[PDB]
Amino acid sequence: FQPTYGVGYQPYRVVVLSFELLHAPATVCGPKKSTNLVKNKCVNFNFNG
Amino acid sequence: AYTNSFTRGVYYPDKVFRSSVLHS
Repeated sequence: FQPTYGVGYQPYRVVVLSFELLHAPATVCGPKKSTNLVKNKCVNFNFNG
Repeated sequence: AYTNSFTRGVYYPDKVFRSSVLHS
């Protein structure tokens, strides 16, 4: 890689984030916080997305 | 040497809980 060359020849750093999107307990999460849990009432919910 | 597998060598295909079902 030479610093003079046109952009398509210039180096790009690449990362591929690849998701283990399994129905198995999540080790990784977003910034979102939990509420407290509630039972035996009609509610909207989210578990791990 | 040799033997027959009979009915062995199945495994849980996925981490889903299922019950009382004839899954395919």
